[PDB]
Amino acid sequence: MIRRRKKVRKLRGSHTHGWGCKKKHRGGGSKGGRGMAGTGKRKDQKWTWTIKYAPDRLGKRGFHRPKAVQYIPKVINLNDIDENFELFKDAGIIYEEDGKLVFDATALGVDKILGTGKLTRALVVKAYYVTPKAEEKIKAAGGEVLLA
Amino acid sequence: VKRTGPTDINLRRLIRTLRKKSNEEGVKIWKDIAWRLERPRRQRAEVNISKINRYTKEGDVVIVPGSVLGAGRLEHKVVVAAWKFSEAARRKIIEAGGEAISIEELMERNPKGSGVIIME
RNA sequence: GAGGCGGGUCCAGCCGCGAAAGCGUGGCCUAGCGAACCCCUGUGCCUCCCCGGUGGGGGCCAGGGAUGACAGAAAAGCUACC
RNA sequence: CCGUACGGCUAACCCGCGGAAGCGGGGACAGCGGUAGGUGGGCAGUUUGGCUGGGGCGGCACACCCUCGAAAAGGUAUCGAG
RNA sequence: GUGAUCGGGUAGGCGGGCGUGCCGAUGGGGCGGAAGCCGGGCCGUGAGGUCCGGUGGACCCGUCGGUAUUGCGGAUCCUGCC
RNA sequence: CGGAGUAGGGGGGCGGUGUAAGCCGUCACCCGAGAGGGGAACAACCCAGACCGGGGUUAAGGCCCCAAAGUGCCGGCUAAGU
RNA sequence: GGGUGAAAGGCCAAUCGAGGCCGGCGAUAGCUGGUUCCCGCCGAAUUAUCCCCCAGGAUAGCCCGGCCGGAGGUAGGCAGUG
RNA sequence: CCCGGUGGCAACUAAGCCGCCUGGUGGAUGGCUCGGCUCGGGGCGCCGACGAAGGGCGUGGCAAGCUGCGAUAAGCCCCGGCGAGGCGCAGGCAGCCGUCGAACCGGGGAUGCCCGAAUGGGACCUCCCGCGGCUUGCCGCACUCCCAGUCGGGAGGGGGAACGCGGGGAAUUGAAACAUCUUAGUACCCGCAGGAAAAGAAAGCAAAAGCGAUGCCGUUAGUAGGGGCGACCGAAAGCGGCACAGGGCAAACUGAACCCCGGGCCGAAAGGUUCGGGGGAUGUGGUGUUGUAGGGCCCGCGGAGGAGCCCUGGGGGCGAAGCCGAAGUCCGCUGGAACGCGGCGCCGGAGAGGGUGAAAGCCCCGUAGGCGUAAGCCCCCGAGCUCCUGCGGUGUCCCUGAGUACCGUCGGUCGGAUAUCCGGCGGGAAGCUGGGAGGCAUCGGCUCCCAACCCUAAAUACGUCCCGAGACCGAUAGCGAACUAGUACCGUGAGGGAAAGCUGAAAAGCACCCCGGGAGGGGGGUGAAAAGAGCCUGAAACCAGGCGGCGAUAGGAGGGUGCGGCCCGAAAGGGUUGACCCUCCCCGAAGGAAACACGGGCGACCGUGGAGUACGAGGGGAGGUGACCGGGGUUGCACCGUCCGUCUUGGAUCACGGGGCAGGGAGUUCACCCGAGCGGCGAGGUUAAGGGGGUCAACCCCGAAGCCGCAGGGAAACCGACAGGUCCGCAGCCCGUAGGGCGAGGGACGGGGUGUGAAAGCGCCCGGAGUCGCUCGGGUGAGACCCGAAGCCGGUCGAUCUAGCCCGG
Repeated sequence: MIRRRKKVRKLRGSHTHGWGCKKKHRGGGSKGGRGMAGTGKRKDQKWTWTIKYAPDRLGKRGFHRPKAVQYIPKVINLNDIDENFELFKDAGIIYEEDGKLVFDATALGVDKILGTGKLTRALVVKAYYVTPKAEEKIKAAGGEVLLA
Repeated sequence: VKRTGPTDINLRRLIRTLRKKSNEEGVKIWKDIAWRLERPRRQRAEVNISKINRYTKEGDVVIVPGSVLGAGRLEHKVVVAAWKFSEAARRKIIEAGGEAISIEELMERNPKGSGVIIME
């Protein structure tokens, strides 16, 4: 696409290559120390930068639990049930029973139903947990919950 | 950095055509759309089906100076002109009774662009 | 442009003086002190690798312990061989 | 039960003289291994600040409050004055 | 078309052009004399381009698109010659 | 949103200090980063802010010769080359 | 970091207040020197706070380029309220 | 034609200055390349007491260096191939070998001095000195060890670029100082192996589900975690793939039923059988090898160990040096020579590359593609021959690895944190009614396993060698080395280390004459051309001569502007299809006269009219003339002008760098982050490693493991939202003639989720746009645009100088 040329090409004949006086483009003193030197904790040449742009880089806060104990559960919203109605039907998830149409947890395995969106249909929802607004919207659209 | 325009010559030709049509027919809309198509690519217009549904009614004609994407529903029939359509957006507009056409087709069918809604 | 420090205007709670309206978040106003990390105390909760107990450990909130070179290294000299 | 201090013994260990067997002397000490404290420029690595009518000694007006300097809004420096 | 209300410039930011070696394509030149070298003309603000004559004896250029050990007066610069 | 350079300033005017030269601040016209015309030459004093080729009029200042243009006009002073 | 020294820090292959060769090694420096073609458009700064800071750096102020947005703004003056 | 005296000239002078030409000096530029660099491929991958690598000395008819060889010495013998010349780099004089099959190529033998592990014993000089025994000619005689045994049979030592295993272990540096940390288990040192090595068959990983030896690739991840919690450091399981493989001891029970060496026999042999010896009851052989289990013993019913090995036989296949392999030298011109130009044909499963007197499908090698093959190797049919043997279960019967597991303490190491591994010291078990692990200790449950003994392919790493290829270099480049290069040369020594390519198609490499002591000069010759070995082209600086201009009364960094003199010309610039010059007519911007008539003023001067006339940059026309102009070199006159780069407030400075010329010479690459210019898909986007196909590094297809996003808040437990309710209003649209309405994007309200809190409030978030690429700008780390330290640390060399001491003079 747009293949522009590098600017060293235009700076042939500049004598300093954009860096100013002939004394300013040197080693680590010209950066104030290597890396995150001078950010505080012992020296303060870049402490003004630290207090404007990077607080909470120095210090500690909190604790982490082990992954062996961390559980991350899967969730789904009603907007998504409503907009994948047809795929969930073509594959197992949404199916019929004696009277009514029923949704089953077992797509990927979902512990919660969260209540963003709305519902245009009657549905018999199976879910280990369901949020109050979600239950109420299911009702207000003409369906029921049967926790498992 | 110099702001080149688009590299698709078909878009460049469309932009020239729009400007000329506005000078000829005596209107402002085609010019407006041209300067919106000549906007930088990282800032171009993107619109989902839900926005069109929210802001249109039965029998409306919409021009989008960019791409139309598919997320949400359309509960009536509309005529949408756009530079690009996604597969699902096209499918959903054809369902619901509407038509998904191009800006040249629209300028043929309505030279003045009377009644048209700009959506960006 | 600013961490920490200082001051101002209020909302609620529980209280004081006052007959009441009102005033009171120290000293008629402007000086009297201090980061990270670590520790001690108070307080009630969260947590420690398959599960459950006990001792012990970690975390959140508040107060305190110091850096006067006072936005904070733990620190004595000679060179006339240089 | 275990200890401490002392006294003695010889068979471990050490010293000497000897081709070696032994002999004589010391002796459960010393020496060897492991750990704990002290002393320790004998040997190493480092530090030993800044402002400053050059530097040094001097002095910390090296963090703060009030008046003047300060030019009738604001702002304004000197090893400037009190 | 407008410019009485545009026309200096260090550090520095931005835009367009000239030149060099190799690749994919395309158009071409060369023992009826290529590259290179010496001397002269014309165009171009210019970086530069091209023609004439001479010397030379075997390869070279234009345009589109890519790529790079890609442009020197100076470093008490390096190598060689004077 | 992104890319910088700049942390040694000076002339001139104002203020404090100092015998003074100077030191420390302040204004923000100039030099720095500014050609050309003048002051004998002059960073910042006067006129004046610069694409190229031509024709004219003025500015600062100047008109005995060096040197373009007055041995210019009227009234008065100086005798010290002042 | 050893020798040797009638002691001078003298001598150890033109090398000694810690030899010479190769290696770590293209060690590191806030200090010194250098940094290669053309034309156009814009165009600064040396001052405040912090740093073992004062020949260095960071956050702001002063330049450039691009985008958003959609009607007021303001370097001068007059009259007024303070 | 006489003289004498003048003012401008003339014109010729020397050194010197500028420029052009011809030569000298020098070796740039260009073109070329039997040499380098990089990537792929897996071809090949250890040598040595049967005396290596490395070194020294010799060796050719004339032979100095390199190369080759070893007193048989640029080579000796044999078997196959090829098919006539050959005698190394290396273009000579003399000769020899070869058709009785050479040179060359493949395979195999012989000879093979001295030193060197160096080994009969010694080395201040890669040379010396001995023992035996057999007959000068011959074999044997080192140290350490095993088997032995007074005889003998065996092993080891040294070498190897990179890759491999095990130990010992710094400082520079960064942290803008520095001590924990970092640099770093790095550099360097010691030991030990191979063509690969190491690892390897759960006393494991996990967690309500399960997996199933090791090693490698991609992710997991800059995550868990460590850390003056600073700078910085830093995994694994799991998931997706490549490749696959499992076997044996100790013991319980048995108790010589066993192994090795030599000789006598049989055999192709696998291996049998005999005498004589060495081992072994301190146990050779048989058995047997695992989780609440396996094995042994004990009862018993069953008795397919038969898989391997030897090759008289046998077929196939791989596998050579090596073979075959199409089609114009057709006719004219140019030229020294066609591979050129023009014309006329042909082959093609071959138009890749190269060579040949210029640019060649058809002249030659080759190429596409067909061929054959001895040894050597694989496959199987047959050939002769071997050592123990299953299944089902009962049992108060036996067994299953000790200074080990485990505790405490010290040192090191690790991401391993009260929870990594290693070692030392002090303690120290159970042992099948048993033992271990599950991230502080301990108690109880549940889950998974059986240590303290041994072997093991494939997938992987490397390239001192070979093969192929290339947006790599093209002789100051590229490896240091395109070549008699790790060579010449320097240093006591460790050690340091260059320069140097090109005649021509063919030597046809100058016969002959004059001069010169000679090197040589001059005439003549070869050749298309001197291109003459001081050899392709042959630049600049510098030097000599010739030509032109200036040149001894003269003042500025060597130049700029304007006006002149002397000289020269190509025609690429122009011009008789009209150069230059002379005169007249028309229009004419801004600007703008004088003479002259009157008047004002003491005056220098002014006003009025002349007159906006005459002029005036320039824009057009008409006639006279008949040949230069533009340019270039040098120089005169007048006016102007204190060099270049650099820091610096300030440079002509008595501030720094600056004799001349040519070639070389400085913002690169990777990883992560922030932005942009474009492009693809889009509530989804994108493949990595790898795999399959093909015309085989290009191309096409598969492969979502993972990553970002789609829902956040919170230290954590945990909880878990507007796909539009109201208004203002830019573009734009509608009605109209200003005004009036609708209004995406944008803005403001309102409402929701969560943390805090008694709550109210406040923070963060909520009405669908991200993700993958290419290029550019920037930040951070790495040598990080380029050059420059004093010094710090490691291992080695040196007392022929000099200081000290001993022995002999």
